[PDB]
Amino acid sequence: SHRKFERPRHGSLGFLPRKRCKRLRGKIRSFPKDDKEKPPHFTAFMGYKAGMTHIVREVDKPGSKLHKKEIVEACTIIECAPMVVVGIVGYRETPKGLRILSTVWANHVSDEFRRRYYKNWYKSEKKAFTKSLNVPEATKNCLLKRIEKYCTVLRAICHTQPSKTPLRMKKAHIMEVQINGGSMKEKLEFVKEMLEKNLPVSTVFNPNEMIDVISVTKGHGTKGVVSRYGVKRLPRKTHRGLRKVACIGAWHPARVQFQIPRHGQKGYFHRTERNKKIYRIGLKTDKNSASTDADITEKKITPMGGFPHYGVVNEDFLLLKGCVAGTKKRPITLRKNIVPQVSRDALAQVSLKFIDTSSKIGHGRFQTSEEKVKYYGPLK
Amino acid sequence: PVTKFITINLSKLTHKVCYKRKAPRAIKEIRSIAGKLMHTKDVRLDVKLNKFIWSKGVRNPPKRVRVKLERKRNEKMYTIVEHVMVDSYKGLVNEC
RNA sequence: AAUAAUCCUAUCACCUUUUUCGUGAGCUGAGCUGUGAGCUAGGCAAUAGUUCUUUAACAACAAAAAAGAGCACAAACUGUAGACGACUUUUUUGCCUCAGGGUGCUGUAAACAUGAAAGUAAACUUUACGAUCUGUUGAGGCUUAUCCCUAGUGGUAAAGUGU
RNA sequence: ACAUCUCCCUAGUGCAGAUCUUGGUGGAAGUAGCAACUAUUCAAAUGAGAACUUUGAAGACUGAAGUGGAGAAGGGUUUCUU
RNA sequence: AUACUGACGUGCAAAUCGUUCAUUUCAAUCACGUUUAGGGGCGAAAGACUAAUCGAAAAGCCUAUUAGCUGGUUAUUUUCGA
RNA sequence: UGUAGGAGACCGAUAGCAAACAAGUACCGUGAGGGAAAGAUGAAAUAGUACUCAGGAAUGAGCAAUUAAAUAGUACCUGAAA
Repeated sequence: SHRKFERPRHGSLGFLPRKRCKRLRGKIRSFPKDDKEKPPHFTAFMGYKAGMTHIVREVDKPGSKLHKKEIVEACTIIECAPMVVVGIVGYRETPKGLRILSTVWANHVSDEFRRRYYKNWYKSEKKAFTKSLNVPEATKNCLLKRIEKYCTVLRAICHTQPSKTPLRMKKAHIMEVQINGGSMKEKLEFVKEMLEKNLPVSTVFNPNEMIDVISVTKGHGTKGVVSRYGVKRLPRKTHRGLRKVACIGAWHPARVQFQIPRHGQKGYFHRTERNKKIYRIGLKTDKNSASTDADITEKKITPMGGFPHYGVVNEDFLLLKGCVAGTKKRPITLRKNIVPQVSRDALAQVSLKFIDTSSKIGHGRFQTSEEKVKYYGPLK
Repeated sequence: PVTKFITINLSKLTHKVCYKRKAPRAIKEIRSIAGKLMHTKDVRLDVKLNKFIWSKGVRNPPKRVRVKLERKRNEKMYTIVEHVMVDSYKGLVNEC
C-alpha cells in the first residue's frame, strides 16, 4: 500500500555512484562552444586553493531591502602561478566523437613537466623527451599545416608551475585547454605565438567575470547512511543500533532496488560549482594587494600568520566570491561559462570597501604584525 | 661507530595514544626513533630514562627529552640510548 | 533503361634464330643489362598401366647466414588519502630532525620584598606568628601532532624484487 | 585358500534413499571467534627459543564487606622437595 | 529481583552480566540435623513444588503394549494388465 | 540355573552373549539404576630397526642395515570408498 504521508527522497539519484575520483586534477566535462566572431582565446586555468577570507562590499541591488547599504561576504583566495603552454593538440570530428590527429610540442620543456611522467625521478637516468629532443622544423610545419587542414578543434597542452609554490609536490599538472574563437588558422597562429610564454590569470580572465569551478571534494572515507544520505535517525528503542539502516524495501524486485541509501564512500567526488564571480585579480608585485579605495594603506593579501597550511601569497592570485570544492592546498580548475552569463550580477562591477587580512588561526584581530606590536608595546 | 646527543620532542610522538598507553607507547616510539637514527634493530634502553619519563605517571609525557645514543659493535651491531640530566631544553640543538 | 542475362579474366611448357614497345638497375639526357609484353623460325618435353584430395590457401614458430640500433615495483618520507589495499607526495634547488622566529592560546610561574594584610603574643616604643593581596610580572607555561616561516642544528638507511 | 552352469536342496539372500542404524568425512572456514574484572615498562638471568618464566628496578592496582588470614561441607595427595 | 521489554541471546550463564529498584527487627534471614513419598506428600492457591524431570517424579518390568494413521519397504528381461 | 562333556547345512568382529579383550569393567546417574568403545606384524623378533651424518631436540637422510618381503617398523595383515 501507498505511504500515509508523503516526504521527498533522501539525496540525489543522479550522483550515484558516490565513489572516489580517479584523478586529483579536476576534469572539464565540456568546453565553451562556437563563436567565430570572437577572437581566439584560452578557456580554462588551474590554480591552487589557499584559503578563505571575508570582504566588505558596497551594494547597488535595485529595489532590494538592503539596496544601497554595504554587505559583508565570505570569499575564497586561489594562488595562481602562471601556466606554461608546451604542446598543441589537433582534434577532428568523427561520428565516433572527437579524435586526436597529432600533437605538436615546444622546442624545450621543463624539468617539472618531465617529473610528472617519472615515478622515480630521484632513482632514474631521466631519458624522456631525448629522441624527441628535436626533429626538422619542416616536420613541425607539416604537422601544423596538416592540423589546420583537417582538425576542427584546437586544444593547447599547458602545465602548472609548482616550483613557484610552497607545496611538497614538485610534479607539474599537465592539462589540455580548448581555444575558442575565430578560424582554425587564426587560432593556430594565436597558440604558436603564445606557446613558450607564461600565462597569468589576468591574461586569461577579467575581474567581475562569472566563472565555473571544477574540483574534487574533501575526503572522509567510507561512511554510514545517516552521514552519506541524511535519513531520519532510528527511534530510541531498537534491537540493534541507531545509525543502522532503515528497511531496504519491497519483495518485488526480488533484489535490492538500487535507489535505496547505503553505507560507502563520502567525499572525494568530482563536482562542478557554477557562476562564481571574480572579485579581484591580484598582482604579485603589488604591496597594496589587500587594500581598497576606503583603506588606501600598504598591505599585502596574505593573512596575519598567512593562510592555514599554505602561509604566504607570493604569486598572482584570484579573489573569488563564495565557496569552492576540495581541501585547502588543492588544485582548482577555472573554466569560462559554456555560454556567457547574462544577468544583473554578471554585468555588475564590484566595489570593495575592505578585504580582511586578520588571523585565521585563533581570533587574532590584527591586520598586521606591526599593529599587534603597536598594541602590546615594549618586550623583554 | 658514533656517539650522538639529540633532543626528542616526546609531545608530538605521544599525541595519538590514550592515557593508559601514553608512556609505554612513547617508550616504544623512543626505541623506534633511536633505531631509525642509528640504523640498529637492537636498541638497548635506559631504565633511568624510563623512570624519569614515568615519574609523573603514564598519563603525561615530558614535552622534550635529551637522549644520548652510542652505536656499538659488540654482523652484530647495536645501540645504547640513555638519559641526559639538565634543567630545561631551551635552544638545545642536536650534536655529535 | 535484363539492371553481373555484363565486363574483366585465364590455358601460346622448352631452349634456341629473328624484329618492336613499356618499366627498373649499374656507368659517363643517352647507351647497355635485367624485368614485363609481343612478333619470327626450328625440332624438342610430358608418359606410373581405371577413380577414391587435384598437398596447390592463409598465418605462426626453430635452426642457419646476411643486414639494421633502461624502467617499474619496493624502501623510507608524505597525508590534499585511507578499514585494508588503493590514492597524493617527496627522497640532497629536497626531506626528516630538533631549535629559533612568526601565528597564537592560557592569564600573570617559581623566587624574593626588614612590601600591604582581619587580628594574634612578648619584650623594655622593639621582636615574633598570619588565610590573603600587591609589586618584581602581559609574567610563566604551551603552540604540529593535520599551523606558518627559516639553505639555522644534526641527520638522510635497505639495496631487495619484477620486467 | 578358491569354484562347480553337473544336479538338487537350504537360507539372517540382492539397497540410494527410512529427520534409516553405525562409523568415518567434507563444503560452510583459516572464517565465527579467543571483548566481565582501569596497565604495564626497562634491564638482567635462565634456556634451543622468552609480551605473558625467574630476579631486580620502576609504574600501577587489591584497599580490611580485601584476589589478606582462618576454619565447616565437599574434594583427596590436589600438598612438599627433586 | 521493579524497570530499562538494558547488555547477552552458536552466552561468562540450558536464565548470566550491568544499571535501576524492593528488603533490612521480625509473620525476619542463615546453618545443620530432622519429619511428611507418588493419584501420595506438602502448597500465604499459582495446579505451586516434590534433585536441568511434573495437570501426576525417577527406576525397572508386563511390552516387541496398541495405532483404521505418518514415514520407509532392496538385481534384471519378457508377457497379460486395472 | 551351577558344573562337566559332546554338537552343528549357526555367527565370523557394526555379527554372535552386553562382553573373542584387564567387561558386567571403564564411564554416567543423588540413588534404585543405566552401561560402553575395545582382536590379528613376521616362519622366526633367542630376526623388534645396529651404524653414520645433519639436527637444541623431535626427527630426517644415508655409500650404512634385519628379513623372502619394511609405501611388512608394534597407532605394524589386506588396506576399498568418501
